[PDB]
Amino acid sequence: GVLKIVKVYLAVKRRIQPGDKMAGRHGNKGVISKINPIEDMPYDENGTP
Amino acid sequence: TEFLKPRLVDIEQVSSTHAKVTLEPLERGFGHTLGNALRRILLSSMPGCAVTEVEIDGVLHEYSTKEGVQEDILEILLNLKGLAVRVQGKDEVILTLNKSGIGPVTAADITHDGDVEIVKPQHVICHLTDENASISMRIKVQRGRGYVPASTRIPIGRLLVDACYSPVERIAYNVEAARVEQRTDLDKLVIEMETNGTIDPEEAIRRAATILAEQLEAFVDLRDV
Repeated sequence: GVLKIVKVYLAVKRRIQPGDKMAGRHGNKGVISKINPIEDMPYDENGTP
Repeated sequence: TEFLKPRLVDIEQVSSTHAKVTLEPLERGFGHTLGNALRRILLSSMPGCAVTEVEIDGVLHEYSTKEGVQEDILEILLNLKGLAVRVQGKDEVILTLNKSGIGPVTAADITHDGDVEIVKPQHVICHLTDENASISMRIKVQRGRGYVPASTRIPIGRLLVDACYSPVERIAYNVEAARVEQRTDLDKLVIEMETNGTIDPEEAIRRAATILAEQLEAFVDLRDV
């Protein structure tokens, strides 16, 4: 029945947003609340957040 | 009653990459206050010169691969995102990188137009495996602020890269005592910072003072209801 079939490949680069899900290596399930500024985060004495 | 005003008593370029500075005199409480304020602003919103657009003649779309270059196009773009530039007068400019032959490819090969200044010539973009395979590419870079991804602002050959308008990465501050000065409880504030090298410490801190002041001008501007 078909005379010709055409497929097309679309790339999408999805980075991150609130609600996405990630975890480590202990079953530590976790969704992400809110991407937040570097400046709101805590940091050590040497300043690295 | 009075409140002695500090001065930028010291700037020192400890390394070609970065520096440290000092403010003196400061009195009790103001130390951590101004420390957090300055760190927050000096991390939050500064000028930038992040690369904006990249064109390559042989490239149709990003996710292809050119012959004679070992790494992916995307990896090359990420290396470019690792680039840092300095410009003085023009908000925008186009940089031109043309080179062929086997060997590494760092920023040193880009055209060296006057205001355009490379801060990290040693920053490698890629490597080339072919004696005759010329990467020839145009780089639109303009100023900006903060972080502008491609999806926000949004030609087929013109490939878009997210912006990273930030010249600094690490900031910290320390309070300490000053000399006797005929008056104790005087506080020296030492501010340590790490930058790619595209921003002078004095320029950054002066801009921080200006921006925070005009924010406080709103507190000065408090009127009516």
